[PDB]
Amino acid sequence: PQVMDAKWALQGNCVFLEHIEGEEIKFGTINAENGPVARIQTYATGFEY
Amino acid sequence: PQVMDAKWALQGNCVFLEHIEGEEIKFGTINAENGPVARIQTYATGFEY
Repeated sequence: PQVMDAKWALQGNCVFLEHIEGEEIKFGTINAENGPVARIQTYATGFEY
Repeated sequence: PQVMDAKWALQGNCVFLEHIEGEEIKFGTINAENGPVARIQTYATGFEY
């Protein structure tokens, strides 16, 4: 194509926090990562004689 | 266990002093040495989707 769309990916997050006793476990989160975008030009010249 | 007990040991203390004749020999001593303590914790994390 004239312009190339961006790749996408999904990732998780979590941290192992200390749990003494009876502490409610904290919950993690997810996040999304996306790529860059590229496109192509047209170049052209000629002759006349 | 959650906590680990210390290692123990006995050793004898002694010293050689000069003995001019007729002097009474001096007696020694024992002592007890104990090691360190360690413990183990709990870490945790989770998700809720």
